[PDB]
Amino acid sequence: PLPGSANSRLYIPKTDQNWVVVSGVGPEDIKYGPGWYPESWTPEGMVPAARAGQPGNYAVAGHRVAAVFWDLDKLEEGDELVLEDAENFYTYQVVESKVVLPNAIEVIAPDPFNPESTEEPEKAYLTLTTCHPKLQNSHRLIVHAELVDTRPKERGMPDNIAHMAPENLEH
Amino acid sequence: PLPGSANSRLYIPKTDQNWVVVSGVGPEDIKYGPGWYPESWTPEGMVPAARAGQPGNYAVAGHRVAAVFWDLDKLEEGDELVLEDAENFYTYQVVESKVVLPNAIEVIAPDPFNPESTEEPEKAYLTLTTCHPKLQNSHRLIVHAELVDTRPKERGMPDNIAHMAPENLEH
Ligand SMILES: [Cl-]
Ligand SMILES: [Cl-]
Ligand code: NA
Ligand code: NA
Ligand code: NA
Repeated sequence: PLPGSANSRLYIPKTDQNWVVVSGVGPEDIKYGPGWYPESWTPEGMVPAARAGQPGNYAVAGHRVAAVFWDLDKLEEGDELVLEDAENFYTYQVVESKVVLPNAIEVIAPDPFNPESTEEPEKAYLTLTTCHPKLQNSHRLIVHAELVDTRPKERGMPDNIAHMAPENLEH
Repeated sequence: PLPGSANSRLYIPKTDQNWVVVSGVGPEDIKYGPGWYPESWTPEGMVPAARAGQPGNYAVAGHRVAAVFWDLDKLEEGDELVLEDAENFYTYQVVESKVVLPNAIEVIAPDPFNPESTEEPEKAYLTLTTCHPKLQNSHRLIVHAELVDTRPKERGMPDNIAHMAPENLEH
């Protein structure tokens, strides 16, 4: 440790894109690609967010730009998103695409479908957020997806993303 | 919001260096510069870390490399570090430089001088962490500094860092 943190990768077969997901959603964090919201919203205050694959809501912000989330509007219910940590590929399936106002901070609650809850989450979600409409920032386009598969990396890379090679996740 | 986070800048007059500090201390977070540990260690588990200037321990990891923390060993008690958020320049003064083992996670506790505490911190620290010795990772070089001044940015940039211009913190 010091530091002991890992990063994740995100793959989207539908748009044929993938990124390393950095931590944080500040301007410098997401300048070049998507970032993970380190905290989830609850009525009682902000709490540490789910790590990749874990119960809660792993939420990712990315700019509405060519190399990042321009095409998030193309995702439909059923579509697969894969989140990779050091150990596993986690396959999530899109359950909802919606448009919200920028103050709908509910969408990054541990359970975005029960944001007023104060109990521990039991379901693992992935949430993608970007600016909406295209060439505006009046709103946010939100994609929520639910964990459907956990594949240990020992078993190799899922076929749907096997062509998505790195150039170069843990220290 | 969505996202509503900000980033910070870190200035070190002694070595004449400055960076935008990103969120997170994963390999992708700190590939090109220093990053903020999003969570502080406590005996009862990880808790959200201090934001810039705030009670707790704002801790920053940086590689022991030329453009980042190579020269952290040159810092001495009394030396100034400035942390900038959207509103203020926060001047911390180095109180301790030490070498620890890699698993000394205590150094990122909200009060690194009383890591077993389970109380709310009252003092604002800044901690820098890097690999030690040079060209090794057997140890970590730790600099802890304590908040001595909060200057609203409306008053202009302190003389000691006024020459340290950006090329280009909030969304
Ligand atoms: Cl549009
Ligand atoms: Cl050395
Ligand atoms: Na990224
Ligand atoms: Na980051
Ligand atoms: Na940085």
